[PDB]
Amino acid sequence: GAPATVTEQGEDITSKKDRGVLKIVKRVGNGEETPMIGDKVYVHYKGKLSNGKKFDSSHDRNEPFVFSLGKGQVIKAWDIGVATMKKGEIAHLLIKPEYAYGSAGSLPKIPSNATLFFEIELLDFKGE
Ligand SMILES: COc1cc2cc(c1OC)OC[C@H](C)Cn1cc(nn1)CCCOC(=O)[C@@H]1CCCCN1C(=O)[C@H]2C1CCCCC1
Repeated sequence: GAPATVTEQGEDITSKKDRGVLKIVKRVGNGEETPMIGDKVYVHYKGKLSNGKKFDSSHDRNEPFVFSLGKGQVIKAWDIGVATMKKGEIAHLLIKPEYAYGSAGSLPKIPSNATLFFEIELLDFKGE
């Protein structure tokens, strides 16, 4: 599946080069700019536990998910991953627990030491 493909092909976009956050670009975006810390960011996403016991999709709300980048309002993997993305880009992220919910997890929704996958489409980003 797409998770395995990210294991196999994904670029390690972590600073420590610990394979914590792996990325494949599925559709290239537009322009040169990627978002800065503080930018308001609009996305569509689908997320799941790597083994598929919980699935979550902004498409089910029929509206974008919006967050301020780099403020830790989302898991670290997103702050790192969305920061690499161009407007219009769709990317797959595979995320080790250290960059998601860790040893503690987020029970009952997310177990301890969970690996997460997401598909993310960066719709837009605008200055603070
Ligand atoms: C740990 O709790 C959650 C995790 C996740 C989604 C959660 C959630 O309950 C707060 O709610 C789903 C709800 C319908 C819409 N939504 C998203 C968020 N807040 N409300 C953002 C919450 C923080 O989530 C994240 O940082 C990441 C990246 C942004 C998108 C949501 N994220 C998730 O971790 C998801 C989980 C993905 C794997 C499958 C289970 C949900």
